This record gives sequence, C-alpha cells and structure tokens, in this order.
Amino acid sequence: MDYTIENNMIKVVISDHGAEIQSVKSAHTDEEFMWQANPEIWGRHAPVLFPIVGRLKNDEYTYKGKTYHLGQHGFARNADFEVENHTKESITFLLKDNEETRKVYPFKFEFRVNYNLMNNLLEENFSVVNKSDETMIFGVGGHPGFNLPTDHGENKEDFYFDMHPSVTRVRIPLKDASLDWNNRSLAPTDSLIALSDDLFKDDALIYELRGNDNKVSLRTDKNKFHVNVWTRDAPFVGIWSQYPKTDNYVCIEPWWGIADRDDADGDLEHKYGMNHLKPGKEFQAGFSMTYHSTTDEVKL
Repeated sequence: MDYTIENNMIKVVISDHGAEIQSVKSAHTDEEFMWQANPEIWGRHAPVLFPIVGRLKNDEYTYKGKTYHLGQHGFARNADFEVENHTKESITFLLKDNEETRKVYPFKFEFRVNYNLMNNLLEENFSVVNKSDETMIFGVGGHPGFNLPTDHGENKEDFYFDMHPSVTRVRIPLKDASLDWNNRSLAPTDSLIALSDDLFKDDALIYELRGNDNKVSLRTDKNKFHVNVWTRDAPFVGIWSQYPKTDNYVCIEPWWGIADRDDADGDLEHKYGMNHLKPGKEFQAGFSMTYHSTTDEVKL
C-alpha cells in the first residue's frame, strides 16, 4: 500500500512494503526525483538496508556457533511494515521480528523508519530498539536512487557529485562484493566527481566519512537540478549505479554498517562496522535529502 506525505514544496509517496519511497515530486514543476525501478536495469526505487548493509561472504554468518543465511542488505526491503503514525507531513513505519526474521536473524527488535517533511527537505530516520535479552548486532543504511534528468538535451556525463567538507577521503574498493581492504586509498573527494557509465564498472564507490557535517551534492552545470544528501553521522557513504546494464540514475547511500571484508571470519560478533545495541536500548540514525528541479521552484 502507498501513502503520501506532502507540503507546498514536495509530494512524497512511500510503500509499506520495505518502507520504501516510491516517488518524490516538486509541487511546483512536477519533476520526479526518484528512480522508477525499471526492472530491466534495477527493479527497486530506494530500499532500506537492515539488519545488514551489503553482502556477507557466502550470504552467511555464524552467531554463538550456529549458522544463519542472510542475503545482501538484509530483509527489510522485502518486509511489510505497519504504519504506526501518519500525518500530513510525517509517517512512521514499524517492523517487528517475526517467526521468519528470527530464522535468519536471532534477535527481537522494533525497527522504525520515519519520513518527515520540512519545506523541500525530506528526512529518513532510523530507530532500532533491541528487545532481545542479549546485545543485538546490526547494520542499517539508506539506498535512494535519484533520476538524472535528460529531457532537455542533458547527458549522464553532465552530472556530478560533490562532497562537503571538500577533503580527500579514504575509498574502500569492492572486489567480489566484499571489501578489498588492503586497497583502501585516499580518493579525490575534495572536488567534484563526474558521473559516467564506466564509473561504476567495479561496483559501488565507498567512502569513509568522519564527523557529522557531510553532505553529498548531486548537480549539473546545465540547469538548476540539485539533490543534496546530508549523511549526519554515517561512518560511510556508497555511491552506485547499475553496471554493465546502465541507465540515467545514481544512488547515494548513507550507511551505518558495511559489507563483509574480504578476510571476515563470518562470526557476527567479529563483523567489522556493525552496531552493538544493549538489551532494551535504542539506536537512532538517519539522513536528509533536499530536492531542486531543473527549473525554479516557484509557481509558474
């Protein structure tokens, strides 16, 4: 089921299936900001990643000596959430553990995804409450896909991303869906990086983030199009688009979790970059997105 939150600036449609944004449109220009999930390329819009971000080696892990099987980015995106609260400019989806999640993930939890509007700014906020009698181990992340508009002669290579603060950051390369740890290197994120079909030939660009002032701007100097993602305290951000079958979108993925390292031992308790949450406690994270059309955000 789809649900709408909206104001005078932007209108957002979100599904209770995976608590996933389906659509973000300018109230002024009717421009669509979200990738529309063409199944020929990538049949999702903006998945929620939980209780892991990225892939486990062999899609498996052990916990307390027992082996579990869990696919890339966990189960949230295939789960149906309850609508806990819904007002004009806010909606909160809730997912609890059930018989099925417990089979692949031996924890009890309350996972809430809240979306709310402030002008042309949309928050995507995560809340995880551990309901288990032991410390819960999880990753959580966003994965919004944004259109690159090409209705007025623009091309993907006219677009770029720019990270603020403008500092060089460590990139963690991916090899066979695991972190190619020993090839981490400082990357030229102190200035813009242009998009292209070939850019993502070696999978997602993964950057180590520091502090809480990080913002990734997706822009073009052809027009006024501008999507800004404020990653708050995310320790990582992934930038990705499909390859070898390409299309005109890019994902900017704030992550509080990360794929297995090439050398992971598979023990969940040893898994690098996971959050550890004591019984009864709450973890909160999230990020914010602002949208600007190719033209002015004014009444025409």
